[PDB]
Amino acid sequence: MQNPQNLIWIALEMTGLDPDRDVIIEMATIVTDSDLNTLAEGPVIAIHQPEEILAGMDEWNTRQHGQSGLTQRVRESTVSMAEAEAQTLAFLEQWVPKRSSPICGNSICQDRRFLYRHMPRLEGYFHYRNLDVSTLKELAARWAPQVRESFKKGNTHLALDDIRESIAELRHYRDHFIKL
Amino acid sequence: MQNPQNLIWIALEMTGLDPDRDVIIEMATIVTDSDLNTLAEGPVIAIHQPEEILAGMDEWNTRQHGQSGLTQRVRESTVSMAEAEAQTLAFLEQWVPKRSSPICGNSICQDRRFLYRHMPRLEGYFHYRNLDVSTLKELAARWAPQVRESFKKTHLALDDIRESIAELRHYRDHFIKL
Ligand SMILES: [Mn+2]
Ligand SMILES: [Mn+2]
Repeated sequence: MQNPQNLIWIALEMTGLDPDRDVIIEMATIVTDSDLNTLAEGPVIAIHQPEEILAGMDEWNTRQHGQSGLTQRVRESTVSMAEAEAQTLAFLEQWVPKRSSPICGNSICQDRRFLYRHMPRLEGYFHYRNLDVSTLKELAARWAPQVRESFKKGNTHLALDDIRESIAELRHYRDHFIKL
Repeated sequence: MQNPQNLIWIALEMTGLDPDRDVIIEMATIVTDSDLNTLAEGPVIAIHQPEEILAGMDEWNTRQHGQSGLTQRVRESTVSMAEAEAQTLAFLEQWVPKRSSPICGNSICQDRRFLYRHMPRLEGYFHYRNLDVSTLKELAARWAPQVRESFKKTHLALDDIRESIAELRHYRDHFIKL
């Protein structure tokens, strides 16, 4: 079912924003076709981390991951960083060839930095380009502000809804900002 | 002549693809207004590096920076990474206030990562947004292949940035609905 024009959408949670200090603790993927129709929803994986890494989180991250239950999911998880990378790759290979899809979503430069450091095989599976919806948001803010303000950002508390809202944002810009 | 809506376009050359293990060897900038009209071209700067760093480049970078003349320019340069950062900031400060402009160009996540490691004062001068022309390039390839062929695309740094601006102008005129 591989297709070189299918898009890989990703969402990550981390202990913090610095790849040298921090690690990935949750990952999720969705594969769409070129026209943003969902083909398959990938595994949502809580990645195990030892207690000292969990205690090393700052105040905002200890509170947010604690209150969301992710911290307890991470503590209980029996899936290592490398195993989660392999689990995600096994899913994506059924749908997208290697080096075909850019990383798609929002704030994905930060995602690429974390994948490069902690999941280099998955990072290398993407095309080197980023498909970041926020480029369209920035251009719309300048050239068509009404399109940016008419986007209704739904709930993104959980990982698949988070990705789906990024797909919906791009879909919004295709319907109202892109000439076709 | 500062304007918070002006755009900083940047293009770097590096010794390799790893922002943490490799280094910057060339930089250039151009400032446009928010409607992509060029206001000023910044300095094009070859950044000195020790010979072992040049000798250590992989096969692709050894050939490409060799035949472009950059390898010789890096050897002959007396401008350090920090001096090149300061020269570029002195140009940009005349045109854009701090934190106002996104980083603008093709696949500029790569450039921002190198700046963050090697020229953090300059990296910090940008807004946190990335304006990535190659996001539109990929979208146009899949949704409007005719628009990607309409644009005819340069080893000189300022030519490279001019072509990134012209590529965005092409999408604004033939891909985006205003
Ligand atoms: Mn924002
Ligand atoms: Mn091209």
